[PDB]
Amino acid sequence: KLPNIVILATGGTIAGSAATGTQTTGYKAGALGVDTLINAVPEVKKLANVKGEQFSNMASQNMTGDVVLKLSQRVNELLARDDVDGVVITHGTDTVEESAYFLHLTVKSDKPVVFVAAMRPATAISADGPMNLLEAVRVAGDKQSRGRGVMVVLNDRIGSARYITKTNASTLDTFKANEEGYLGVIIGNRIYYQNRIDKLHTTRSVFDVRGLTSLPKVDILYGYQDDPEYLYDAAIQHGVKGIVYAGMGAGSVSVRGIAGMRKAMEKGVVVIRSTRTGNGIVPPDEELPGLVSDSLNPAHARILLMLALTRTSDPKVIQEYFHTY
Amino acid sequence: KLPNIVILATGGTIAGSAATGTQTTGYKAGALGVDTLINAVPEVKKLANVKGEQFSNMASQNMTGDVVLKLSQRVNELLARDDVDGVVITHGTDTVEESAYFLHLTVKSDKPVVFVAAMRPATAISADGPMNLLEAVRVAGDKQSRGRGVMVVLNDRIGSARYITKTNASTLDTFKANEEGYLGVIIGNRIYYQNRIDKLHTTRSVFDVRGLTSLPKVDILYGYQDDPEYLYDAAIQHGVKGIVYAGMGAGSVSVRGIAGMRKAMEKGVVVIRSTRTGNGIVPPDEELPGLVSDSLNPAHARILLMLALTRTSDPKVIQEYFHTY
Amino acid sequence: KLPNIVILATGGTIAGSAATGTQTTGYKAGALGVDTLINAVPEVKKLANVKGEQFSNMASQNMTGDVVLKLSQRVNELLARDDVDGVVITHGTDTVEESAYFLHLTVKSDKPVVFVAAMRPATAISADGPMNLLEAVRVAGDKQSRGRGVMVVLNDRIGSARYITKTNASTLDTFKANEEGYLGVIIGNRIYYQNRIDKLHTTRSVFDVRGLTSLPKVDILYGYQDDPEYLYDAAIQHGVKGIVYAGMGAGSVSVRGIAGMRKAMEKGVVVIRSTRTGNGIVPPDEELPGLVSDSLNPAHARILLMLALTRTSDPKVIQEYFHTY
Amino acid sequence: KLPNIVILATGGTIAGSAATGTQTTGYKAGALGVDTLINAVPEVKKLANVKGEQFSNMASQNMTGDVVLKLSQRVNELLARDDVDGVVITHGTDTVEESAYFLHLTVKSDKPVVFVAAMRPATAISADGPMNLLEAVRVAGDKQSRGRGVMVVLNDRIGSARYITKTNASTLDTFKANEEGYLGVIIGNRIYYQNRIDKLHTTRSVFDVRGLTSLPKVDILYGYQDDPEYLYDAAIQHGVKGIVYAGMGAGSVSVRGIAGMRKAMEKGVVVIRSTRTGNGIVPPDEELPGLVSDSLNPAHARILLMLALTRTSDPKVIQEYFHTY
Ligand SMILES: N[C@@H](CC(=O)O)C(=O)O
Ligand SMILES: N[C@@H](CC(=O)O)C(=O)O
Ligand SMILES: N[C@@H](CC(=O)O)C(=O)O
Ligand SMILES: N[C@@H](CC(=O)O)C(=O)O
Repeated sequence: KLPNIVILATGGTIAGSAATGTQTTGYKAGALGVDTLINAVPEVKKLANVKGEQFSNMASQNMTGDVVLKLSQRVNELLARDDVDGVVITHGTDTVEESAYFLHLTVKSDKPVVFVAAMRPATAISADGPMNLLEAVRVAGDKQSRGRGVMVVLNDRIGSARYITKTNASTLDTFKANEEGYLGVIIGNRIYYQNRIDKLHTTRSVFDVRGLTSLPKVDILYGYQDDPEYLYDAAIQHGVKGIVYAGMGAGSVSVRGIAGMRKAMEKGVVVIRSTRTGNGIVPPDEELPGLVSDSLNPAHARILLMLALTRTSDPKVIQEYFHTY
Repeated sequence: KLPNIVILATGGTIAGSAATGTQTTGYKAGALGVDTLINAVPEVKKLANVKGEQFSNMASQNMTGDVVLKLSQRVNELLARDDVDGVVITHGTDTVEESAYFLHLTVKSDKPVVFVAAMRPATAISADGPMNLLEAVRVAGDKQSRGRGVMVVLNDRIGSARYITKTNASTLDTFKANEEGYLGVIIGNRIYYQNRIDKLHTTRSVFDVRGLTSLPKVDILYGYQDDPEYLYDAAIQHGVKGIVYAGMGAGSVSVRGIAGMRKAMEKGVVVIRSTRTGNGIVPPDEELPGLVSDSLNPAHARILLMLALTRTSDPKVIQEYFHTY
Repeated sequence: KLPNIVILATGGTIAGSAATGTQTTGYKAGALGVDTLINAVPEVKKLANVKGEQFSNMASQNMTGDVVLKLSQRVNELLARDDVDGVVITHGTDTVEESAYFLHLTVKSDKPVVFVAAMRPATAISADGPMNLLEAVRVAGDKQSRGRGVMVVLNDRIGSARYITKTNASTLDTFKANEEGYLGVIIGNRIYYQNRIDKLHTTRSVFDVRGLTSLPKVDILYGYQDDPEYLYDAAIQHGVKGIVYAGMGAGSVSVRGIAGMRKAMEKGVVVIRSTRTGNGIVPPDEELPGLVSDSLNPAHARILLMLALTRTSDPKVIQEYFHTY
Repeated sequence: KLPNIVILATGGTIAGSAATGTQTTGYKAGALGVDTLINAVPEVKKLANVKGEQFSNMASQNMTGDVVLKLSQRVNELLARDDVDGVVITHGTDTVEESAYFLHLTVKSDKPVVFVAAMRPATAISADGPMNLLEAVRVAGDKQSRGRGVMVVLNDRIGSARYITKTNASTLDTFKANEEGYLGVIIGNRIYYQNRIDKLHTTRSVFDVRGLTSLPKVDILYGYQDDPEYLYDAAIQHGVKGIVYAGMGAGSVSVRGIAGMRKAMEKGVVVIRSTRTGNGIVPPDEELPGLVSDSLNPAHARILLMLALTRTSDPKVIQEYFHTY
């Protein structure tokens, strides 16, 4: 027996199709159907019995928490089946780290869930999607891949959903985790596992969203010279339950940001101080408002905070989640 | 014999002083005076005739465009003097890239301007500031350092103001330019120059702010799943002239972001699409609203846009500035 | 209350002492005694009951396998004691990755073994050794540090012995593992664990060298354009049991290298093909002579091969060790 | 209208051809002819009038200094012609940095010379060579590419021959210059120049090898724990004129290495201390034997030393070359 893998498609440049091979604008991300991706790499059938299912077909900049919630619920159904050994999810690069991390916290199975994406459309010269998809299927079907949390596979690398991020606007090697590295790499049709993440996920995670149809509102505000108080006022006004702050340095806040945060907290908004820098630890500091994001970047921090707020409003518990998830 | 260097102090953790050597919260950034920094490294007097001038003493997260404008005007006065060979500017790490890039565009001299900072306070065990300051002074006093644009010096590295960024919340090696590298390095008391930036700066820059007392209002908004339209409404409402968008991937915009941007542009707000990723090129795309940031990250892009708006409101000219500065 | 930590000193720039603070040549690495290091950071005594033991005092470029063997044997004696909770080993940066990886494979305890080093001498301005030592002691005394394999601590980072390497000749942030990241980081006097290495080590390792008094001879030969066959001849002639080849690219071998390798193997020399590149996988290739190093760089590969050859001469078993250690 | 570009083919995995699309051993590097590469990307004809010339067809691990000398001589002939605007050289990845740097020092023209390579064979799924070639042709034909020294183009990046190196055995993104960055990047069919190298090359280089038919013999020896003296004896015995030492840390030498080096120097062998670390400066140290490689890695250092020895045996002049080329 080959493993049985479902390829659950959501869209992205991996399913993008353009007029010529050199073209990288004007084409639609999420134009091609899941079977077209599979038929472009017939080699996948030597690795697994694959079945394509079209979940959606959108550019990932339009992916929304309400859709991601349904994606999570669907993956959980699929993995509950005896005839499904793993799932590969095709997705746009722009917000794959948000969807992936969401599933990392909410999927109740040790079976592999592997997000895969492409920086060049399927019609491009030296398109990356075909090899990226092959590698994702190899990963999803290996018995050694079980219990590792949700994975993001591109460019011969296996990244943990919790650490991996799109570090570059436009390159093929954009997905990196500068301080945490890759869980593994795929070279010469062989998987080499290097690390296991030392964080809670999947079957050891408290978060369960089955039955939910929507999520708490969380917005992200940037920190910079002359950052304005009025954006905190606007967020509070629009009923946010959480604000993630993409702070200067180690979550440092200006006098204007401190004023906005204190206002937010008066209204019961939970504030998380993250960093705009790209990497590293925002340490605890009792003198400043809000909780701290540990090493979660702003986009990951929003996902965790949303999920946390489905369960609790207790700052002590939420802070512990940030240190452990 | 020796070069004459002014050390112009603005604050920062480099001037921070705590109760113990292991302490890194509760202490005040910008507590120590410039002469206390100089007297902690008397070795600097073998490199240069140094003179300390206290420009300000704040944490850099509170640095503002109006103050940076005065800093630029002061540096231009200093460099106009025959008895000043270069300037070293002590500053906080959190927004040094913004202040540095501002001076990179507005300083009308080939004499060296070198920003220097520290991630650990002056009282810390293995504090970095002493050696960082020594290196900055060596750089500022070398004849080979002339004509290179504004520099940021920490941890044995010389970064261009246009490329360097704080990449990590909390580490000593935080300042990197992943795609562009360092202008040079300082090893064994010797400067090794590697690159010259291929962009316009200082004496070849069209931007001149002498006589200005304030700058156009420019805000930065983040891109993420479920990003809200109402933050664009708030910005427009508060009279911004420019919005920098810290976009998903290559400046990709959601349907909500597109609606906010189109509204902004109807009111004459100039929109620049940058990236939240940390690195790389946002390419032109005539199908999407706004201009593109080229390789300027959101913080640098705000600075350039502010300065551009002091000279023009022509999108074609502003776009050209983003490709040349 | 506090853990009991032995600080076992071997030398290195961490123990180096120069005539001035800016000096970085002419000084002797491994000049200062272990108690002088401890007394320079009295803060260590709030973290642990420390005891210094002078094992040696040499520059690490002179460290030899016979000495490393004794170091391993000693650490195993120390860790067998009820009154020792962990060991910190002060060492030179140049070959710390070789000594650390040796201990990683031979130390029969889950108690922490933490190597520490410094790129600047103890007398330098902004010397890194004091903070590095303090961090190493924090790591060695934490209960959470147990069972993680041997660690190398510098510059706020905790590297696994198996992955970490000196990547730069002269910088403070030199120790990195580009593909595998750090096991953890130490920020704000707090340890943040990120990864557990997915390889065999310490208490799950087959390698045991207690009672040995010497090791098999293994040399390292470089791969490059016009590489010569006569260096393989010289190695065979001097009785090597193993050759690690620091190959072009993915362990690629010239016609001359193939000839040298075939000669070596005819004499029963075990050949491992590694890479000079710095990073990544050398994949299996039945067409080429020798075994492959997986992701072990040449220095690590020499250590593993030496240890392997104390137990077996079976190529199949040795190759498996390279994929699992 | 279009620039005239010669594509001069030497072999490599870019010209490699395998039995299936997933295969990466058993195939021959340098199997396909230059016209087959060109015809696989007919899009190149919109960028340039291209002409293929087959210089050789070998795996680059077999490239030799005598062949590289001919390659340089041929490129100089081509660039002397009015009907040649630039040259793209197809080559294997394993030693492209050595051949590229050789040309960087010996090519007497400001016209672009661009080396290009591929990590996956031409028959692979998601092969990189087609896009890499197209980018190389774009770079070679752009007027803005003149006067930049020799370039290595892969994966959307333009590296200087002096800084770029294969950092990873097996990945597509392997070519990096960690401290010096890229000269530029190619994104969205547009070239973005970031840096100019601050070193002597091409038209400003003293090295001229036209008329030479062979080069001085230079070998490379590795530095590691227990490194043997007898390899220096072997090298001396075989008539080397130079030895490059791939040293521990900053060119640090063991007692055994010092003895070998002193022996070599007595026989008039020039010794250059480089580093095995991958990056950074080997600083001067008059106490230790030999000259220092500045930031040249061992493979580059061999190239420069060979060329230096064609002109001089004066240590002072050779050392100055290492600081300026
Ligand atoms: N805009 C695309 C970008 C990509 O997939 O590369 C997406 O995220 O759907
Ligand atoms: N908040 C401090 C951080 C530092 O300087 O390291 C500042 O930017 O002033
Ligand atoms: N030569 C020194 C270098 C250092 O420790 O930084 C050593 O390895 O002992
Ligand atoms: N063996 C090949 C490797 C490659 O081109 O990727 C070469 O250097 O010729």
